[PDB]
Amino acid sequence: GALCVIRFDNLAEKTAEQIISILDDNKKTEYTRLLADAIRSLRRSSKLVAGLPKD
Repeated sequence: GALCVIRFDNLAEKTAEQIISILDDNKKTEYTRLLADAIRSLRRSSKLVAGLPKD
């Protein structure tokens, strides 16, 4: 099924549980889907963490 030539001679798990514990220690648990989407959007480059917004 291909062309041929024939010739003869862990770091994500603990950070995830940290963030889950932070969200469950407070009453902000409906913000989990949005956090997942925002981080998978941060996936693009590493220079987007220093430019996160403020209020």
